[PDB]
Amino acid sequence: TTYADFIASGRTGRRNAI
Amino acid sequence: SEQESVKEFLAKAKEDFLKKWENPAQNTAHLDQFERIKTLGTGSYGRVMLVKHMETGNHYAMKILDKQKVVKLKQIEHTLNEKRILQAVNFPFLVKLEFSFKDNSNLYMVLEYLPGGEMFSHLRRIGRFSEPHARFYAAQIVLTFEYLHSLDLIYRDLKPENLMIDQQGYIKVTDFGFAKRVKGRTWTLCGTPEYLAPEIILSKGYNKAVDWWALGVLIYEMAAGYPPFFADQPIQIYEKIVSGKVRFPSHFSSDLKDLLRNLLQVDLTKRFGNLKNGVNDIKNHKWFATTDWIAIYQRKVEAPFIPFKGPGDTSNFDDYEEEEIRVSINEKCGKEFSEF
Repeated sequence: TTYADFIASGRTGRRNAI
Repeated sequence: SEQESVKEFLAKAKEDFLKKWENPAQNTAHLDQFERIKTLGTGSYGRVMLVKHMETGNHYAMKILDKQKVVKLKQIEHTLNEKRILQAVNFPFLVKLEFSFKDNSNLYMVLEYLPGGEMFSHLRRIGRFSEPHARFYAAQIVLTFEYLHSLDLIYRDLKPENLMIDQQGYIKVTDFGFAKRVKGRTWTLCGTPEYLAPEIILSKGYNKAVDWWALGVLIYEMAAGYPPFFADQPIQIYEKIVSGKVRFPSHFSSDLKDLLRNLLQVDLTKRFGNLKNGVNDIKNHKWFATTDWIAIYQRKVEAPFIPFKGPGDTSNFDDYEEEEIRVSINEKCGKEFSEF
């Protein structure tokens, strides 16, 4: 599922700016 | 007339802004006037701490920037600009700067404290927001961007991590680390990967339309629980963003999908917020039909969530290691920060 893919991305935590 | 009232409101807001922008306030407190309570956040520059103003007992979020670290990380202009904007703006959904000062080692910005914490925390806890819940927050951002854009400010870092919740359940835009006051176009690569408009990624000149694209990303992430474009690394996220393809969860209403197709629009001549009718294309969209724009601005709408309580007043916040605030006997980076 897309939700499973989101979890697998490893970017579920707080995201830093560039 | 509602339209002529909006025009008169914004003309007065620009006059108030330009006066404060031209003559910013400086040195309105001292470190000895505050008691440290807890570190709320840490970053490259320094940190944010919950503090108590000793004279009044009022609590604030104090951002502490190490001057030497700011210089090393090439953030002088960003730091001076963030403070200059914060002291000059005035809108119900923008964090207030209560005091600012500097000492030998650090720069200090004493901000309004938002006890409800990050939208990010609540969104990941709950999973996703229902469409009325997402709409309430989205409406606040629309009005905030209408205000900021009218002052020629591009925000450039919209994300759940940056949106705080106050006591009334209303959101507050807090971080102006990447905002720029520019009339025409700009070229800097900045922002957060998931939220970048394609024109930013592609090194093209861009304008305020990047904020309307980021709004599409925010609405999507709030309603879905995950952003529209994600991958293991930023470069892979950029590929998806520039593709011109988007997929929606089956639970998204037809109105929500239509709004998102118009915000997450690669074509600048077609993106909502960027057309002849400007922000009214978003405000008048079917997804916002139930939104009473004046009541949101007047804070009369009951928020969808008003923030389990454990020991103390910071029980729901992550625990950061409490580090010292060292003030060197030598002044560091005096010339660089003279305007602060």
